[PDB]
Amino acid sequence: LLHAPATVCGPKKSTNLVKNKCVNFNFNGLTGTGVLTESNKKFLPFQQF
Amino acid sequence: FSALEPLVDLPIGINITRFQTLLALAAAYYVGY
Ligand SMILES: *[C@@H]1O[C@H](CO)[C@@H](O)[C@H](O)[C@H]1NC(C)=O
Repeated sequence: LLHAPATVCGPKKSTNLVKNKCVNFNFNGLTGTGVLTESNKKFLPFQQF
Repeated sequence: FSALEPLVDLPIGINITRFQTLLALAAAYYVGY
């Protein structure tokens, strides 16, 4: 520990994806609450949120 | 004007203080801080 910042981490589990309902969400470390819908916004191939 | 996009995020913990450069033995390269 405390040397060579974390590079060997345990597996991360996933669940199903729901839309149009109030659901708690955690998108790769981003915690929030709301309703998720498809959008026409276009990001750049390296932008996450 | 042209912006720079990321490529790599190597998680290696070495410390860097001085660097160098290769030449394939018309060359010109600029260095800023
Ligand atoms: C900087 O390099 C020294 C070795 O010269 C090392 O002990 C130290 O941990 C390094 N610090 C960082 C932040 O990389």
